[PDB]
Amino acid sequence: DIEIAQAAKMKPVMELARGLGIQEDEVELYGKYKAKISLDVYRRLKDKPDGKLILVTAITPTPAGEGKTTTSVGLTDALARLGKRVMVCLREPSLGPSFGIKGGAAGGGYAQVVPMEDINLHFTGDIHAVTYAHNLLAAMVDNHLQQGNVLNIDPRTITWRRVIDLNDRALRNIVIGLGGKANGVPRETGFDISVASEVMACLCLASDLMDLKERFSRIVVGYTYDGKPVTAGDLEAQGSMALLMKDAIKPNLVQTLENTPAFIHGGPFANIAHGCNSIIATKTALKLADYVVTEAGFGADLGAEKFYDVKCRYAGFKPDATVIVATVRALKMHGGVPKSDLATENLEALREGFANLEKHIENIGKFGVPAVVAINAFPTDTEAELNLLYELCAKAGAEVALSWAKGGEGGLELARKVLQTLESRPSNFHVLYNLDLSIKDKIAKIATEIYGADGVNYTAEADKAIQRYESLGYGNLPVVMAKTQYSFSDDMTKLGRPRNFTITVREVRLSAGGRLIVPITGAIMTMPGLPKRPAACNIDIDADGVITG
Amino acid sequence: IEIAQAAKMKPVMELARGLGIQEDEVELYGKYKAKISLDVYRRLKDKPDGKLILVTAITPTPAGEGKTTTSVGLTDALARLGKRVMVCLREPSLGPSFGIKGGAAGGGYAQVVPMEDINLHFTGDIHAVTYAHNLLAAMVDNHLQQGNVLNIDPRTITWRRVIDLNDRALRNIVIGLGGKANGVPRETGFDISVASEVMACLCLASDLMDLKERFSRIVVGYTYDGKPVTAGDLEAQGSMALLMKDAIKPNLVQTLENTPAFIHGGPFANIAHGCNSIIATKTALKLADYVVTEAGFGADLGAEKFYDVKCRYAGFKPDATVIVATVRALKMHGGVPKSDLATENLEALREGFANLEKHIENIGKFGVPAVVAINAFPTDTEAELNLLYELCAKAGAEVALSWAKGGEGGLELARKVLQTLESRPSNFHVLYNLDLSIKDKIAKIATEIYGADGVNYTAEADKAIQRYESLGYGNLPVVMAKTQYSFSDDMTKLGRPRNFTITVREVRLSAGGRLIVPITGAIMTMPGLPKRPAACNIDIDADGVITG
Amino acid sequence: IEIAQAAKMKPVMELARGLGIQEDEVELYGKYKAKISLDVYRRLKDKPDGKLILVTAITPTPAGEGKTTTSVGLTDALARLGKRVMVCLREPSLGPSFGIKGGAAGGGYAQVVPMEDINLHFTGDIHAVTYAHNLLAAMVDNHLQQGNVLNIDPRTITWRRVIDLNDRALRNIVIGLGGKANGVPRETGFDISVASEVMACLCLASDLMDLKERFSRIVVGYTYDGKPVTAGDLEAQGSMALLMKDAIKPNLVQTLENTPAFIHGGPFANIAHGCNSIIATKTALKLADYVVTEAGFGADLGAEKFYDVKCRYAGFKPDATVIVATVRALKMHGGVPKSDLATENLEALREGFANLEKHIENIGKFGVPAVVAINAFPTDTEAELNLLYELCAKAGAEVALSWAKGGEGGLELARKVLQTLESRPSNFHVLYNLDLSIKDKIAKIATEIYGADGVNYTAEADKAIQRYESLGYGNLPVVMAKTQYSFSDDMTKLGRPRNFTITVREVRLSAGGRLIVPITGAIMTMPGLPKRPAACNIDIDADGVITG
Ligand SMILES: [K+]
Repeated sequence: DIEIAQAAKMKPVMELARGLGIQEDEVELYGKYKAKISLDVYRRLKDKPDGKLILVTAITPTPAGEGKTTTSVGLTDALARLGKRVMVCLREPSLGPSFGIKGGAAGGGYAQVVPMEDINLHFTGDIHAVTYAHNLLAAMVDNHLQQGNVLNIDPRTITWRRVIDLNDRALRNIVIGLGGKANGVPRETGFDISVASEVMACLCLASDLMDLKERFSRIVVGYTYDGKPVTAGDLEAQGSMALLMKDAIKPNLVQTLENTPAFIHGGPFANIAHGCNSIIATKTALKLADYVVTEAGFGADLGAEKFYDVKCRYAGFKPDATVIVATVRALKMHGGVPKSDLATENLEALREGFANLEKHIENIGKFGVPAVVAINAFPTDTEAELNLLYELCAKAGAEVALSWAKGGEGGLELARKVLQTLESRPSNFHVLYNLDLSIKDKIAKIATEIYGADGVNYTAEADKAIQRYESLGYGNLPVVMAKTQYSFSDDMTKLGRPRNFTITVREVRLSAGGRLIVPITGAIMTMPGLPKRPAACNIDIDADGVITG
Repeated sequence: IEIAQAAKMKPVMELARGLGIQEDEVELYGKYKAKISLDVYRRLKDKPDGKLILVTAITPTPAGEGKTTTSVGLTDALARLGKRVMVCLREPSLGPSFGIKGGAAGGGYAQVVPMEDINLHFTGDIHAVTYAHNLLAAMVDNHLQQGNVLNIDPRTITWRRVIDLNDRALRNIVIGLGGKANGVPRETGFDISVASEVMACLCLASDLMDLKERFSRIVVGYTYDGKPVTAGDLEAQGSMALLMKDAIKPNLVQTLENTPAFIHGGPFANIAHGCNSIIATKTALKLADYVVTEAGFGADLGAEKFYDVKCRYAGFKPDATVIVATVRALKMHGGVPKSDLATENLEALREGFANLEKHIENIGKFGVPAVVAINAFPTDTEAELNLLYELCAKAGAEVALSWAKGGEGGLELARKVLQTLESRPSNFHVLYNLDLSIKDKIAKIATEIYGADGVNYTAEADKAIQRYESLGYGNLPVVMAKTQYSFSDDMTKLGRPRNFTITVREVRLSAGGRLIVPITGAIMTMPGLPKRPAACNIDIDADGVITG
Repeated sequence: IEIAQAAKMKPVMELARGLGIQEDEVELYGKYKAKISLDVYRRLKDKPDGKLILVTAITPTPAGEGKTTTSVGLTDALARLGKRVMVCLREPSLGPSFGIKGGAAGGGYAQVVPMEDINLHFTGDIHAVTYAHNLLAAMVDNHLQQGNVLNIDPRTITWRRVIDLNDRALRNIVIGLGGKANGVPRETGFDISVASEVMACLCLASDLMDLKERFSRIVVGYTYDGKPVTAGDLEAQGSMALLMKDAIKPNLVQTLENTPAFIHGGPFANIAHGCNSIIATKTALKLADYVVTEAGFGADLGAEKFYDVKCRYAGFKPDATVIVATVRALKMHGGVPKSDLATENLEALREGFANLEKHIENIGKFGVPAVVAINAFPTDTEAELNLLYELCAKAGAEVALSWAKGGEGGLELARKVLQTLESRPSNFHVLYNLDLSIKDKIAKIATEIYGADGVNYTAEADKAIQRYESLGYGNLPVVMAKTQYSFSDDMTKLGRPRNFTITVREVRLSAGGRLIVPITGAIMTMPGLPKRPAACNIDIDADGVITG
């Protein structure tokens, strides 16, 4: 009944593949339980329609828990139990978190995909290809200078950093090229955490190997002494990179605890990226199944938004429904209660925190998709609470998910009401904004309509960029708001449903292998720090079995 | 084209069976690559080993060596006569594939396959070492952030970071910049990933429990008192050990002639012994009658080291040894330039012979047989060859045209190898001892093997040794870090230099292994991409590779 | 040419006599420059002071200010009528002389001489501050080298180094690189030398024993606990005090009209009060009936500061005050561009007047008289002037054409200054108090003086204050570090902006003085040479200067 102590019996993925429609020649085994499926599978099944796409998201997250994936998986396993042909598409966790603050499984209890240990570590080697595909560009950028600098790059203008998959602050700000005319040119850079690499973003949005290789060449490394952009294409590097991503362009097949098939592929930041998994693992899921569940980072103001305005936008996807997660406790926090006394009944705070849930319901409504709530179960929650939380959902179908405890069975209810709105309430999907708007215009819609904010404030730095950009052609791309996820505002302290406030964007970045980033506060945290007490200081594989994963 | 050599492989799952391996003791990576578990060895603990055939070579040159190919052709030749044999080789760094290009996994009809997977991600063995090396560092730098609880002096940290690409840029850098919330500023840099110690330990550990132990011996730096700290002191070993949980397993593959190839690990042959893994071969030893391995650089290092290093720890006993040498290679040793190798010559063939001839002598000195080998070549007319033939008046000496005659070419030699590994018995003893003074150890290595009449140590050198021995790391082996293109450090003294001397400028202690004594500027622990990188020329069709 | 103004000076040794100074209380530096000892003041401790005539000005613009000249013309005018008076000015940084060029020591027939010596080495007053600032740092960095005996966290050191040149290069750098024998790596940088605190303290110390004391209060940084360390904590003050032993003496000189000029010290008017030395003037006060000084920037800072700063500590009481303003200057305040100042205009002359008019109001607020002053100009036709004339309906208001009429020009004003410093008496009180909350102090400064309706503080700002007050440095004055080209921080809101607000991003505590609250990016504590440096154009004939 403890998570890691729950890695028992799984069927060979080949068997799972055959049973989905995969041929032997479209599978590349990684042990009896991991497979890389050729992009041919999909390529040959493009004329068949898609199943029903179900996006699961949640309310503004707090340090008081919530649990998105647990539900993502349980819902699946439940749909599977009800006789449905389904799959689950998920992101691959970063290596770093496993040693810093320990690595939890994909969801948990009896709601998780396996093999665990392998998915938190090296899995199928996707993050390394991404780690080197990327780091090779850095290297190639540097070499060019070293070799006379023909393209004419002001090193001091190099925006494309380096990257690694652990947590090293010490790598945040650094100086390179020291030594002499024989060691390159001196400059200031640093490392981010792989998953934050723009290379990981393209992976999760690219069509196939050739669309990938193209984006890779549209990537801006730095600028000339004239301001003119020098791109990765200019360095003739898209060729090599792609080749480093040759095997990483294939989804990875692996199942749940209960043997439902699942796709783990990709996984970026949901503030500096759409925070969704690869589009390819999903579009493949849509053809091999009748129901596809996938989740999206942070709250519904972020992952949700970006899922629709980026992912679905690029792939012509059209969601059929959206399950939204909420807990009794994390709702009473938004209601005002402290983290300390969260276990104590208080229908008031409960009812005031609802405002958080209420807004998301509505927002999810501005996208034209029928929402369904999933009150994640909990020991201390009472009836005088859950009950109020149901009648409080005067809008969308509500239902409790004992998915954690009772495997697919606790998600049975949730499954039945999804199929329910899935049958009577067909979706009318439309992105929140048109691409032919101004950048400050799209930024408002998102913060005016989704964050429920009054308006937006920009800093001089913010302006200058939002224009070197526009006038430079990248003005009609999607906008990826990078703010704090702990609120509908850029102040991580304004819990619940903050009214009468303004967003303040202070810097704006570009991801030519996608679109326009735009951080608010220090949402730049692109490289976490190992806590004073290293979860690694206690990690120790035995002569056979690990301990402290 | 030698990459067009891609053709006809046999499921590894089968071969493992065709060697006797419980399926449950094999993890795949596609149908033609597969990791074998440590339970194989451990379950065949006492069974009979086999014959060792370490194939070293002359003293490298720009004419064309043959360290690898000739090692495989001797497998497609050896086994090609109903013989239970394998090949224990080394995995090539990724970086070089975009710098100067990727070469044959061995050479001609010997190169292990698939070629690509070996020269790239492979079974992701590197990345494990990588992430294990950098996590240690990560913990080092993080620690200081906490309060340098161990009173460590950032300026003494000798533990670098590591990347498997060719980047001059990362060689000398400053990190930890930013302010009380970014960490402590100190200087460091990056070394190529294969030049890692966390790589050596890999090639020289008993098992995934031996590894978890070494690591904890590895020195990150010292305190403000000169008191050595270690990864152990940081409780990393555990974590570290896990990042390696799978890389610790050898890798199975075949040849174009489907012979059971074992490619696991691979370090530097100056700072490191240049031997493939000790677990892959020791496993190989059971799984077959014979085992065709190979060490780093000219027999004056890889060889001299392979012995004192690998064999020592693993109690091995090289029932034989080889040593290649082309015709053109020795002429340069005769003063013959690279542009002056086309023309036949014999007055140089004999002087430049002194080269091949010297190693022969040292080979014997370890108490093991020996045999000559000649990479047959189009310009190697009869005249030239004929002379070489005889000169080898001291032990076996055949011609192996494996490069273009598959196993057939290596036929002649294969017989002679069994021929001498049958009549000529060997009693293995390490040319030196673990108790001699750290200097007397390098000593005996400069004398007999290299050919010097003495070894000097600078101000810097004297202190380190003394520091080490005063600390205890004095009863360790010794890994010569000298150049190689010459028995001596003078990368110019070609052939067989005489009367010289060796001077050991510095000395770096490798806790998880031994003592690295550098003679020249062999600190090029990070190669550099050129003005024409294969990266600017590499692309991948909507189907497959080009210019790989 | 205004440098050709070099002509006819009177031995300083004499002037000192023609003011009553014991020869033994005068050190020379040539016949026309001379340091006066602190014994002068100290020996005339109780004698009668005199009248203070702090000449401030409008709010700076690219049209032409007049902070200086007008200050001297009022001396060549004032004393030009048998009056015991001097001029207490500021010494210009060296650096600027090779960057954008060296300008008149005041302007026209007012500029103190010799011009060159003032804009160069002078009496080497800077270099003393310089070597005193950098020695502290030197000791800071050295200390850590010893064992950071004080458990100091290098990342908290706020004590920069300093050079008197315009170098962008030295702004942000890393030092202490090299290894356990070169020192500890940390980040820092260089600020211009005059922007030193070791300069402020100079202009605001009682005597060479007051100085030796302040210094020891100056914060270098904190320990790993947040525990403030100081130069005192390093036992530097002594040494430091000595490097200054001679700079602590004011400097005597004259005018083209030989009037007793006193040029000693000179800091920044944002991070610092921009006042000349407190010892030079307090000395001047005795040595004469009147004293014509001058403060930094527009009267909203130098002035507002001069008061709260200088006068406060030294118990002074500005028996009067002035404030220049050209005709063209106010029109820009009327929206009139720099290329649109040639044409007469009066509808702007009145709106842009709001500027001059506001300061007038604040001036009064400190409890001291006031008078207007207009730098007469060739394009300042009658029409324009006439309007200005009247508008000043609130107190004295004359025209001073000193620039080209020597003391004669400043005649009109000179009379009116005595005229009002005779009928209009002043009771001096600092616009604020030393006990009010550090915020309420900036508050009252933004309100009345600048003209804001409130002051904001960021996350960063709130902590610092709170940190400081929790440490005790809360009962100090407050030096506004806002831009100046506008009553507010908006370097664009010209004339007299209304309804706005001020936001104080950061707060740097200056132990040897006060609190520096920055509003904008006024951290340009190091100017930068341009693409056409006067250095590339400066040469010196086999005899004398050209392009100086
Ligand atoms: K992956």
